[PDB]
Amino acid sequence: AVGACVLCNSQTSLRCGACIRRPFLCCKCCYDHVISTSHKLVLSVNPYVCNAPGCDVTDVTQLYLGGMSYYCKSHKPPISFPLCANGQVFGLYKVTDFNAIATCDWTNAGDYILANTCTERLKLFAAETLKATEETFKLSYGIATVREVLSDRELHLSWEVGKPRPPLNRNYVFTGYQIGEYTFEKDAVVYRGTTTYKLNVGDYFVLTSHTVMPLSAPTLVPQEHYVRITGLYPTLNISDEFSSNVANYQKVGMQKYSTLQGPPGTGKSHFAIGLALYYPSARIVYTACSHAAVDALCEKALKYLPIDKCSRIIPARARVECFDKFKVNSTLEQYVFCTVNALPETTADIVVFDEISMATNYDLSVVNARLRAKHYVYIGDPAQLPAPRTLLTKGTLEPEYFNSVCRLMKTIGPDMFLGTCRRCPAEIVDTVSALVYDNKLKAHKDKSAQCFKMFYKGVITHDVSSAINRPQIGVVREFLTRNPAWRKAVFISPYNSQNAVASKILGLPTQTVDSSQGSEYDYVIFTQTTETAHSCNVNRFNVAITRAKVGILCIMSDRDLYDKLQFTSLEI
Ligand SMILES: [Zn+2]
Ligand SMILES: [Zn+2]
Ligand SMILES: [Zn+2]
Repeated sequence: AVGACVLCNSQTSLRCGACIRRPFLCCKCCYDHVISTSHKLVLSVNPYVCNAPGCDVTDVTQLYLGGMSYYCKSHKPPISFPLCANGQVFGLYKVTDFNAIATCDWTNAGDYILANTCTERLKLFAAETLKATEETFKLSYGIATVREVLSDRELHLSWEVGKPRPPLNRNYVFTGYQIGEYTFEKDAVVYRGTTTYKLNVGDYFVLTSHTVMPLSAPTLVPQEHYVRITGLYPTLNISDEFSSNVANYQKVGMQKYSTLQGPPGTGKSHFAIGLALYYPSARIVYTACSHAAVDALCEKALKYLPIDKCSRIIPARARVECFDKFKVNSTLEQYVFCTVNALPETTADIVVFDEISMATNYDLSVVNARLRAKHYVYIGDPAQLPAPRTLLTKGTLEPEYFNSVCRLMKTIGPDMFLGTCRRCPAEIVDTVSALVYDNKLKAHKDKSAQCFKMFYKGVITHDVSSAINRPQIGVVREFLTRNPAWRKAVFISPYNSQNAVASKILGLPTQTVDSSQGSEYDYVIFTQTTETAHSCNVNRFNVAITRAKVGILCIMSDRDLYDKLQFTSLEI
C-alpha cells in the first residue's frame, strides 16, 4: 500500500481503485484525476469508503475524515474534514494525459498517439493499461467445441451462441482443452495444433489469456553520448564484407543506444552479425518479438559467427518450430538469440533488438527490464508493418506512434540509415523510395523488366470480413498460362481468405503481406483484393512489393497506388 506516484514520484498511500492497473497517485495528482474523471474510488491500506454501517458511499469527493475514520456527508461527525479539498486528497507524505490513458477504451488511434507522446512513466502506465485491456477483452468471445474430426488437418466446430466469434487467422492462437495451443484457417475449417493430437469430439478451445505483469524499466534508457568507444574492443583486421558499416559500428560504441533504419534488403541482418565481428570479445544478445525474426538472425549468425558461441533460447512452452542448429537454452553463450517474451534475466555488452516496427512499448520496457547492457541497438524500419493492435478499430496508427524507437526515427531521424537496397529490381526500389523513404533509398540492381501492374477491380466477396477477389485470382491464372517462369511465384495478398482461394485455384505458396515481412522470394504475385484502408496502407504496400528479388505482378484495386507503381502495365 506504499509506493511512488506514477506522474510526479511524490510517495503516497493512495492508488486509484477505478484504474484497472491501480496506479499510485499522490495527494495533488490523485485529486486532479478523481475530480476530472468518472474514477472516484481511492485505495489506501483501507479503501476510501463510508465507515458507517451499511453505507455504500465510495466516491472520494462525497467523503470526509471523521478523526481517523472515513464517512459520507450523511454520516460524518461535526469535526470532519473533506477528503477532497484545496487540490489534494487526504494522504500520507502530503495530468490531462494521465486521465485520457486511464479512461480510454483503446479503440481509437488518438489513444495510441497519446500513449507515445506522453512522459516516460506515462508510456509504461499506457503500455500495461493497454495490454491488460487487450487481455480482459479475450474473455469477451465465444467457445468452439469439436463436433466432428474429418482428418489430421481439417475438422468441424460448434460455436457458443451470444458471444461473438473470433477471426480464423494466424494472429489468433487458441488454447485447447491441456492439449497445447491450436491455430485455424477457414463449413470446413483447417485445424493446426501446435501439438499433434488426435482431436477429441467434445473437446473445446479458449483464447490464451496471459497475466499482464507490471513494467518497471523505461521503453528507452536515458541517452548517453561518449567521446570514445566504451566497454567494447574493436578489431583492426575487419572483413571487407563488413567494412561499409565500420563508421556505424563505432557510433554504436559511442552511444548508450542507437537506431538503425534499414529499408527492405539494405543489410539489417548483415549489420547485426557484423557488429559481433567488429567487437569480437563482446557478449551480444539478439532479440526480436517474433520467432521468425529471431530465426533470420540465427541464419545470418550461422554463416559468420562460431556455432559454439551461439545459443537459441526456446521457451519450454513451444508455439512454433524454431532454429535447431545452435545449442538450445544455454543462457551463458557469447551469442544469445531469443524472443522478447522468453528473455532470461541477464547482462550483455550489446543488445541488438531487430524488427523494431513490430515492437510495442510493452516489449521495449520488458527488454530494458530483462537485459542490462552497455549498448542497445534498435534495428528495423518505421516504413514496415507494426504489431497488430487488436482493440484499435477507429483511425490509422501512423509510424511515429508504433513505439518510442519508431517515434525517434520519424521525428529526429535514425542514427544510422542503410541507403542501398540490394534485393529488389530497380522498379520496386524506385517506387518504395518515392512512396515511403523520401527518395533516399537507392537501387543496387538494375530494372529487371519483370515488374508488372494491372488495374483490375474485379469482384469483392467476403468470408465474414476477410475479403476475396476471385476475378483478380482469375486474371493471375491467365497470366500464369502465358508466363510459366512465374510458376515458382509466392502469392501475396492483404487477406488470409484471398490466399486460401488462391492456394486452391493457383496452387502457388501463399503468404499475407504481414506474414511475408522479413522474407524474400524471386517472384511475387500480389492481388490487392480490395481498396480498403488495410489494403491501401502504404507500409503494408511497401512490404508487399519489396519481397521480390526478380519479378512482381501487382493486380491493383486502388488507382492511387497503381499510378505510383513504376512497373510495366499489362492488359486483359
Ligand atoms: Zn503526483
Ligand atoms: Zn483512475
Ligand atoms: Zn455514509
